[PDB]
Amino acid sequence: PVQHVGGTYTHIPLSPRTLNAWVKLVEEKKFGAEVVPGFQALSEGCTPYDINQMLNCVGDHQAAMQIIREIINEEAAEWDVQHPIPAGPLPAGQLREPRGSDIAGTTSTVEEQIQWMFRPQNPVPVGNIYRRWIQIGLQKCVRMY
Amino acid sequence: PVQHVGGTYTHIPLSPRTLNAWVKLVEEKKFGAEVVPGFQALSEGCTPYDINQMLNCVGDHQAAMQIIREIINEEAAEWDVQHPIPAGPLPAGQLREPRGSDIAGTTSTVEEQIQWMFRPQNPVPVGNIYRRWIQIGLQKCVRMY
Repeated sequence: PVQHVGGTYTHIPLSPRTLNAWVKLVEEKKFGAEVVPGFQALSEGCTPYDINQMLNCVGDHQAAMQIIREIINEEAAEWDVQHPIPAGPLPAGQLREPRGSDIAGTTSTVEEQIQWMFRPQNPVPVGNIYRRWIQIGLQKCVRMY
Repeated sequence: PVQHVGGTYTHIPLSPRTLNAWVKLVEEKKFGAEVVPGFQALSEGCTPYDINQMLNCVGDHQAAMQIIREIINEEAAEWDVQHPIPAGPLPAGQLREPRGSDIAGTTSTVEEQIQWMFRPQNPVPVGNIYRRWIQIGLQKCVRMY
């Protein structure tokens, strides 16, 4: 999550209580139907950095990471297909529009993620887009497990 | 739940995201299959006070609340019958053994609940015994809804 203190938006991590709650939620029936709303509530206000921490937390469930990974690449490829990258201009020292991999938090830092989410000039809610990609992945975990 | 810092055992509330997760879980299929797994998992480590915080969140489902009330009542009564307590509640100074409603958090404080759970000479798992009564209620709500 993110918090504003003196014209400065800053990262605050998910508390251990919450990460711990999510792990429990997941291990309870092993991707039971409950993980989907559970995840939507526990990831409210999150940056991609924070969602990747949530997933790292259950990473010993390799079979679900793989289902989730597959959809992330599926949705990130689609994203790139629907967000070309325009032929400049873009000024050295100025932050790129995000690609499907910046949204997933693979090629971007938490700080860049906060800059897209809260910039006044067409923010891009990268954390909320990513959550949509994970949800679909979670829904598949539930149907294939 | 309970944090152990400084040889003194202290209440740590459920994180707000945990509580919202509970609600989403409940309101997802209106007391659907998930609430029981969801309950078990998110209620881990709680005092009855916390279990009651969870319940106050979904308090506007009076119908399920009522089903839960019957159960707590059935169970709190059999607790009292199976722990006679002699004529006539003397008492003393040292904290009373829990009655059916100290377990339900009605006639007790979190400090008192933490006191039963952690005292070294015969602890009493009040949070968990109470979890057990809320699951039977929830199991009933799923059957009844």
